[PDB]
Amino acid sequence: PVLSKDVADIESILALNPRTQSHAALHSTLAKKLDKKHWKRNPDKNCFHCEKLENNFDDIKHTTLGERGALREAMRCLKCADAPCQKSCPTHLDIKSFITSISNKNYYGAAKMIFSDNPLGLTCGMVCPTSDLCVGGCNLYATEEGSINIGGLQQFASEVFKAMNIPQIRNPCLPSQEKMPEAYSAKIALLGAGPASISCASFLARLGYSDITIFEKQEYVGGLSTSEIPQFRLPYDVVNFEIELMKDLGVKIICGKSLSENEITLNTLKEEGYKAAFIGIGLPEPKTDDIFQGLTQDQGFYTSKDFLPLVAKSSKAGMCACHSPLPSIRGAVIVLGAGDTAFDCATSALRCGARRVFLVFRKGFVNIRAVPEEVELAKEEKCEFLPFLSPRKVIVKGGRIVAVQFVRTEQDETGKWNEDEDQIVHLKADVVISAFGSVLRDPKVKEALSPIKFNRWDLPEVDPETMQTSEPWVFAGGDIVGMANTTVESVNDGKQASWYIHKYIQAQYGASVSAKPELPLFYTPVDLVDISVEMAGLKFINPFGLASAAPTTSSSMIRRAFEAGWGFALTKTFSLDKDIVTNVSPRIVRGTTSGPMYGPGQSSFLNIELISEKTAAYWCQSVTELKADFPDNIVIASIMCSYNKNDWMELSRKAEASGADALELNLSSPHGLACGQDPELVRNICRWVRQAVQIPFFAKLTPNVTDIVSIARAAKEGGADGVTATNTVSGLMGLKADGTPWPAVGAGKRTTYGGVSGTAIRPIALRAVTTIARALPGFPILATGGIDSAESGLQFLHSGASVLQVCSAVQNQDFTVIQDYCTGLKALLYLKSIEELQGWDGQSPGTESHQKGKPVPRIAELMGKKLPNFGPYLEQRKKIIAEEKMRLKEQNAAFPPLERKPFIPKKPIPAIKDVIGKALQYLGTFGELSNIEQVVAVIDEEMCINCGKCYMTCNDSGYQAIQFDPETHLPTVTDTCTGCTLCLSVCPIIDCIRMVSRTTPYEPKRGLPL
Amino acid sequence: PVLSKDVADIESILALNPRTQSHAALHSTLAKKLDKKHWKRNPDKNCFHCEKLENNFDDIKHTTLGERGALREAMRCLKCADAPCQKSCPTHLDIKSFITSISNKNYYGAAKMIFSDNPLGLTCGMVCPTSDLCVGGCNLYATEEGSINIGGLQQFASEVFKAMNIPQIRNPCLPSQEKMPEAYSAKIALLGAGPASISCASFLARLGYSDITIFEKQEYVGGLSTSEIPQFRLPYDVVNFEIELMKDLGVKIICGKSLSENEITLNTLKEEGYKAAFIGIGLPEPKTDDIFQGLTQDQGFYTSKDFLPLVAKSSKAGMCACHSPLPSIRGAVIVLGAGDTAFDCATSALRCGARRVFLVFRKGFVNIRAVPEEVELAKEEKCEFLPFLSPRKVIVKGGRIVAVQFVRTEQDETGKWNEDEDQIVHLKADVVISAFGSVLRDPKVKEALSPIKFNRWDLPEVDPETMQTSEPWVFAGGDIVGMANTTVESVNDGKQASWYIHKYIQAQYGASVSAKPELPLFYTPVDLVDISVEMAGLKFINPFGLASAAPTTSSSMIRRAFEAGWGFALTKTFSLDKDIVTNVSPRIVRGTTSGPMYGPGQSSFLNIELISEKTAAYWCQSVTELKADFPDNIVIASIMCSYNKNDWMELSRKAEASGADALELNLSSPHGLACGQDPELVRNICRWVRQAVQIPFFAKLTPNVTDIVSIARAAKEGGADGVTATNTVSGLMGLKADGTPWPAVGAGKRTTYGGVSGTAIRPIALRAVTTIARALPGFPILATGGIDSAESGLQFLHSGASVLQVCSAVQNQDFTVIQDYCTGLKALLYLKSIEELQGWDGQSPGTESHQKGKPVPRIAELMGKKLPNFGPYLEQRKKIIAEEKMRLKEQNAAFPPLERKPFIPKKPIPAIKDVIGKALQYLGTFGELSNIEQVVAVIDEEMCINCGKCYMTCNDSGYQAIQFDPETHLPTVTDTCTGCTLCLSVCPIIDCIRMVSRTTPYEPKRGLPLAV
Ligand SMILES: Cc1c[nH]c(=O)[nH]c1=O
Ligand code: SF4
Ligand code: SF4
Repeated sequence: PVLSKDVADIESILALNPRTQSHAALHSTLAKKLDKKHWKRNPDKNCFHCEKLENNFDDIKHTTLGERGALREAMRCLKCADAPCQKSCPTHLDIKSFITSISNKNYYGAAKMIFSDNPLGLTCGMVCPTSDLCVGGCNLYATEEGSINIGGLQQFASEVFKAMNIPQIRNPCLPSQEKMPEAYSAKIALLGAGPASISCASFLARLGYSDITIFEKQEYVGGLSTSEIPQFRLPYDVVNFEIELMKDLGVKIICGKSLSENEITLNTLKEEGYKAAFIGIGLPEPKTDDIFQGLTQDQGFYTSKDFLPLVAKSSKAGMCACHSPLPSIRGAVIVLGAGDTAFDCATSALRCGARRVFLVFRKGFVNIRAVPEEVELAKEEKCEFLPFLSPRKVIVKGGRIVAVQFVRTEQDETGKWNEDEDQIVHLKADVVISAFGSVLRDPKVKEALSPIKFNRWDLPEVDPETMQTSEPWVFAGGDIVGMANTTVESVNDGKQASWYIHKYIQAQYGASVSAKPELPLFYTPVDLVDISVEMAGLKFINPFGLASAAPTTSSSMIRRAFEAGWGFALTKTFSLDKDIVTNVSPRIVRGTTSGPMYGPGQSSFLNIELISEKTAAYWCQSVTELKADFPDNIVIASIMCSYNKNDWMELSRKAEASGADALELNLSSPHGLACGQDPELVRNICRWVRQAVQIPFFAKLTPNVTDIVSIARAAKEGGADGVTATNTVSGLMGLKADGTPWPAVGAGKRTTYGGVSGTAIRPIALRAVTTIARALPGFPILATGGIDSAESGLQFLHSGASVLQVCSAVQNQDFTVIQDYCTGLKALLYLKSIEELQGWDGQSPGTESHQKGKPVPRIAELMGKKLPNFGPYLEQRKKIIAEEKMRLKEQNAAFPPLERKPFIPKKPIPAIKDVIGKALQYLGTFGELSNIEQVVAVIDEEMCINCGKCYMTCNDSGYQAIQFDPETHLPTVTDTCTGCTLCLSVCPIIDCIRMVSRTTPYEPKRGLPL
Repeated sequence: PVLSKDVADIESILALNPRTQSHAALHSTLAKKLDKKHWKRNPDKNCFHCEKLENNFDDIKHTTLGERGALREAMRCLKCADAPCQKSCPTHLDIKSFITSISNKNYYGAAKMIFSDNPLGLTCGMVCPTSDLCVGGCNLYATEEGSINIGGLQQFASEVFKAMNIPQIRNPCLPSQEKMPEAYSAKIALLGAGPASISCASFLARLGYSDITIFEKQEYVGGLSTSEIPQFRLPYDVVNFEIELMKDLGVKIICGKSLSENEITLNTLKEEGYKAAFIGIGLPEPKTDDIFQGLTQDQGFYTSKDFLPLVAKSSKAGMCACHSPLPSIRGAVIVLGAGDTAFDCATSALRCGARRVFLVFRKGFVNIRAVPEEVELAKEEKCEFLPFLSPRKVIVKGGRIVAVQFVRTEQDETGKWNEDEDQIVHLKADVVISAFGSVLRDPKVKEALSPIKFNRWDLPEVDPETMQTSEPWVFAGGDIVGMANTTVESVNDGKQASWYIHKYIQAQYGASVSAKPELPLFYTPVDLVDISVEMAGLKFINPFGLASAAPTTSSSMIRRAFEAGWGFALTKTFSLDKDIVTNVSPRIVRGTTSGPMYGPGQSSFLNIELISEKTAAYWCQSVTELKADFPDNIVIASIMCSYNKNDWMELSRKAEASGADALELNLSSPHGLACGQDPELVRNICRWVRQAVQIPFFAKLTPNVTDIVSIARAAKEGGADGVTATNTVSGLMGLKADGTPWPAVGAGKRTTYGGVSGTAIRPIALRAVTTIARALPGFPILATGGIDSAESGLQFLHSGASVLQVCSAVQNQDFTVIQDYCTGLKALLYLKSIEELQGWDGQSPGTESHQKGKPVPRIAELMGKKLPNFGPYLEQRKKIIAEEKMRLKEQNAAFPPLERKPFIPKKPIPAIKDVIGKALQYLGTFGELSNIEQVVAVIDEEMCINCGKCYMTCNDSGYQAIQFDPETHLPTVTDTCTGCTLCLSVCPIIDCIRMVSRTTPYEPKRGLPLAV
């Protein structure tokens, strides 16, 4: 047969494989119109009717992210200095830091940083109107691809943290409860269990107050987050999670207790001995219109205050166990108002079975004050919008509303809004919902706030800096104060109040507080994990250090690095005065190793830098100063001489006399040209230094060697106490199209070979560390080469390194990445002790079936029926889903536990010393690998996005083993798979393709039998 | 002094540098409300009134891309098989291939593929309502980050090609014009110079027809693209560009000639010997309403057909011989209708000075015709929308409009639309613009189409597959046929018609055509550039070939690669039968070298794969079959033995006997551990093979050696005819958090050291090629290691290699990348002959000041004033720009553009042999680098997006040399800069930072004085 031709059945599998075209393609406009419908993914501008949404409370947020999407978006963020997104966030979240943690896979560190400044971090990630807050300030707005999805990232890290089931702990910087001053046992009352009080109580408990009680009028907690924000934007279990974290600090909540005249008043709290009160009761009553007087729910009239709590009670499992069914709202629905409460009423009405929804507002579209992302949800669900209409009469016939009569409104040219009595609209409707906003009007409630001063709007007056009312022991915040519009601003109000309540209370007990406000951070048992390590007789407080590189150009930067938390630092390599060098410029350039991607996260750098231009005297004095001021931070002096015994002994003695904890010998000196490339040269250098000094020293090995183990062995034979693996990889980063290099020095555009650093050399450095650790068990290794996160650092520890040197990751960012690395490592260690989470990969949950970060409903009639998410298949999916939601109307939904129990560590948290070298057991020669335990690829069709990359890779780089369906664009791996794993490697969807154990007989294809 | 302590002035420059916090931050809600306005970038939802737009015709497209953004978005595209975006494109653009070209920086290749299927490719990139076309089918809709911006990428690549000023050429496959059959001289008439006829005429010219004339009624060309689509969505210079490309093919345009009775008719056309006619006149008349009868423009009434041409003549230089100012549209404007014409009327009325615009339509929001992107332009410019209103009466007082009276509409229970005579609106207005659509009404024009049949819709009937009317010689397409709603569908109508006009004409001359339509592609002189190369006596038709690797697992795969265009291929390395191997699985994994980015563009792979599992008999028979069928494609047999003279001589002789053009010796065999790591072993292996075979052979070198030049030298000394540099780099690609590796093999989850391939190892391979080329001048080198584009291929050729082997870029994609590589290399070479383009870097234009890929205005009052693009500074920028637009109305603004004259090569096009090794002159030792020719960084404040990364990097990795302003977030480089170049290397904006010569003395910072 013709071996080099595909037989017919492979020709058939290859039918959809890309081919070179030699001609333009002919397809009539009519045929194209018909075919368009088959592939359509997005809304059709020509479908006018609502999708069926009755009883469908699935998440409709455009911002929700899965891990794949969050990692992409977090790597996109520029992680800006003095970031305007944080300036534009009411709780001042350090967005740069938490997004850096997500990009580094440290979801715990991101959550800790979110919740440190916002105790409702998850709620706010889901609901913040970010376009009017943090995202409206984002610098990447100035790029075509646009601002960062900050809320979605916040939601994602916070959801992973919620899944970790880790409790909040008492501020570990506090003395124990019995040694707290009496002031902290002051009885504190908060009124209302909404965002403002939850935040205030949280921060007060962080400060150490131990007698905090929130009194809540209703039988549910969470305020509007629970009672009115729809489940399809804010799942109730988020609210319950955040309140659980609060209760970990000891805050008490008492339901069914009202601030009201014959119940709780400021006076009775005072006589009962309460020392401070926070008023966070919001705006409890609807804004009304006299034309609706006497209308009842039975006739079809609701305020938002009637309607949204009814829908919440039906759709939130355990919010209020008592449920009526979804209100019977079939028919045309009129929603009055253009604030964001109106838009939630409209989309909720659709879930009650509304036939059509009209939002009617009395001004124009330009005057809508709802945030665009709220408006877009009602728009895409095909609500109708009627501007310039003010209601006048509700027509009732047969006990039911049948119509509303409006008059047209208009502006003149003084901005006056007029009502034109001769211009009317008679709009038929079965249900009317007024969403004119909320007010405080209950006389018995206001009476209970006596004698605090109220303003013009009958709201309590506060000092906007302190949140104090006219009574110095009574504070107020959130909606009740009429400043905040949002959850995050209400949270911030309680935060702001908490510091001045603390000041007020301490003053009352005769104590002062800091003039600079100091609210504590958020803490969990993860933060107690010990990440110190001992190596070569040295104690490192954590295993992360600055490599000898641009970030250690000056000793003043090492100082700032130690202040930021770095465990150790190398000096820039320095030499004797006779060997002083002079740098050229340009000399450090971005890598081309991952294509024309600019900005954050460069995959490599190339440098043609030399050793330090600063003198040995500068560095030796600097080491003495640094060791004097930072005795617990390890300082390693990096030094270089030529192949000269007196020089190496002189310089190493000088660095030792300066107080360096250890030395690092830079073996890049030219004497095959480098000393580090010759085992005899390295051994001799190491013996010279070993004779000269008593302190530990480490040989820094170059990777540009045939056998790096032979260099490490020679260092160890010469008396080195360990090795640093590795320096940069020799390379040429690239050429412009005219042939000139980059970096190019001088008018001559000259260059020389540089060293490549960063994540592109990580595989080379990992291989070096592992080969050395296996060949020389127990020999200390300092790892360097592409370390940029706690989890990549843990790879090097697992590979045999004891400490972790960093350069490029700081060049890509700044010194504060150390806080990410330390919290990330603590979390990775803590999680190794949790039985319930062993299916995770470090901080990453097991990947569930998902599309656009939202889980695929587990319905029998969707599973395996070959329905991709486009065209007529997508309309069939929607119908199936819609039918299951109708069918679910009739059945009991379970309750979550009254409140969850955290996962308990089942062994002591591993120390760094427990993880070093643990991966070496899996390494071996090729002959130690089983060639009979083979795998094949299998594709989860529910996660596939139909791109055919697996198919193209298997076709032109594999075994032509995948069928790609010409109608559904769904791939199927067949029995000719050889498990090469290329299709998984190129698939855009994490864990859509999985390698599973091959169940069928596996025969190597020999082409022609031997 | 305390050396390790910042002095007060550095502490000051570091004031905004990030620091670890130990406490939560206290900021009042009121203080936050106040500060939010200082940083605000996007629109403020509390603003009910947007800046003056009078006389502002700057581009408002949200999809426009500069090079930085285009490269990022083109890299995001999955470049899908059988792609649904292409299915959803009416012209069937090969979107996968043109976006692949952009991502590889091959903008010529992208434009060629675009214009091959769509002669109005730049117009369409600008105006296609993609959410209802290609982008509506995009698979990345299923991701949170969403669908690809296909139209912007199409626009970007087409704009670059436009800037190259390269002409279209006559289809180079055709015989010379004198040898063309007489049928191709048939007189062809096209009526109307819009998208439909321009397309049809272009494709007919590609087919070889030499006598094509477009008769256009007006004194301007381009149809609605020119007369109505606003300049702030479609610049007229795009239309002029596409028509000049068509004129390159010899198509003739005659303006001021109408299809109409007593002028051009089908009868007069027939009588004058025209053999085919294409009707592309569009819908020339407005759809009218009786309530507007007698209303004239000076009372304030316009149809869209009156108003939009007025704005266009007044905003498009070069359109029209007469210049004119904008219409005087002051006061409140009512636009009637909700198709996209209405939305262009709304936004255009704002450019004319309207105080207020009302879009009033007779159905609801759910019924708006317009694509959402068109609607959003009006919405964001603060137009008001009034639904459910039907006009009933215009109120005229004092001889002009003062109001329009509407009645409310509603849809009855079934679905029919009623009018509520008693529910009225009296809406004050000064100007009314009806946008009810367009029709063909003129009886003089209809009568000139006698006797073709018309349908119910009063429009010419056509076979929708052929575009033929009832008259066999008359075709029609575009708006006139009533199917197309868009520019791209009208272009497609003309493209569809052109094949069947060709069939009809040929048959009239007694000739047949293929039953399979074969429209030619789009060609320029770039396509004639020769990219062949001779090396070691072998002739390569192009320098790109498949490395010995997974893409050459099977010889059937090589066959398909040669069919796709690949110049050469390696067999997977094979051996004698005694040495047969068996692979494990998993064995090839994605790289972690650039982070958790999945899908296209993996920066590396790692493999633990062995040599081929297929027998030497399979491979030798396959080489014979491949060389029999593909004699012009070079086939190199890659072979491996242990260190054994008889084995190497036997295996190389067997491969020679099978007809391999050459051999490649795989030196990975363990005898360091591998043969290729020892010069003496390599020299002996090459000696053995040289004694065994007469064909050329190449030693494949490993980069995992201290000194690769010594191995290369040993191979040369042993008799090798060249070297392949390099194989994969030894590595481990990483572990899971529980410590298990990936790949993980068997129950024990075991692994071994693997080989790293792909762009991550390109610096290593480039070093090896350059260092061998300098040590061994003229010794042939085959490069492998991260080659994934003509641009990167050219780097290796400049570095001394003659041919270019590829693996990982095909693993990342498929075999068709060869077409991108060849057109890319042709364009790179061609552009070296063009003096006018000396300042480009290859295919990249010199970067100019832009924000969001839109050029920043050149206004003295803006530049140097430290106005960044946010907060109150942005507001001041908008007021300055708006005041400058008022001044361009009130001054001498009118000069049509310089008409294009294509750049002419002013030196020979370099051949491959001319560029090989040209970079080597710039390489040397560090001691050859000047230390007086120092540089400093300087920042272009107009391109800065205020992220402060330059500042952070200089602070914590540099010399604390950048001031970062706390109010404007603008950076300034001070004189302490050392030119290290890190700030440029991390800046997200291409060429915002540039390194320039030091003007002041360069003093090395030494910390303490030297002392002796
Ligand atoms: C001195 C020196 C400069 N640059 C590097 O990458 N490594 C070194 O050791
Ligand atoms: S021509 Fe239009 S529809 Fe086709 S790919 Fe380009 S933008 Fe999309
Ligand atoms: S890195 Fe670039 S964009 Fe960012 S502040 Fe510096 S110059 Fe501006």
